[PDB]
Amino acid sequence: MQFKVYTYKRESRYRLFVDVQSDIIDTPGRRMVIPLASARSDKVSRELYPVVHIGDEEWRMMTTDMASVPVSVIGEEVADLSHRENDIKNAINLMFWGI
Amino acid sequence: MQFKVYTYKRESRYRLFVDVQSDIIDTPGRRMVIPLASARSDKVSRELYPVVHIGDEEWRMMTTDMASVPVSVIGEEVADLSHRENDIKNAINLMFWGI
Ligand SMILES: [Cl-]
Ligand SMILES: [Cl-]
Ligand SMILES: [Cl-]
Ligand SMILES: [Cl-]
Repeated sequence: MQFKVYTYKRESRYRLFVDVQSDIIDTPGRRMVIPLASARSDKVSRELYPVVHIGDEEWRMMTTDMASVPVSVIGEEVADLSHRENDIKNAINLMFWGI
Repeated sequence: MQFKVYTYKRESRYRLFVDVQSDIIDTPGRRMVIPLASARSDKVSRELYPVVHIGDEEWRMMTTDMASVPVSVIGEEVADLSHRENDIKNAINLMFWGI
């Protein structure tokens, strides 16, 4: 579901992803997601890589590592980032349409 | 480069991808791309999966298989789809923001 955060059931580069696909766009067995990296370089653009807060820690939304995942790898839902829809939307639009 | 079509140097599900990343968005060593599938089911949405023409054949832009690729896998440039920027933009925006 769009803006919900999930763990990977199978080991990936990162440990969390946010679903960014529209809830009325149907891809049977898959969803478009952006991985979240532990925020641990400060000067990297916050416009393209928003900082979000999950499990009492900072994470960078790795916008340029966007990829589809099969539902078979989608594990527990850990959080909802719908309150950050404005920065998520700004980041996604910047990556394709910037300047 | 945005809207340019390339072959994969290493075997992938598909054989072509279109660069969809802005030319002023810098991801050292990588680019955001959408694979092209040989068009060979007709009733699949042309709004979400545009039909394009390369090497005298029809291809579907596999919008929901969007992923980053390392420059190391980017082979020969085979075509330019900049003339289809309107349908490509419509498809990408539909996948995130549809309804
Ligand atoms: Cl991490
Ligand atoms: Cl947050
Ligand atoms: Cl194919
Ligand atoms: Cl075309």
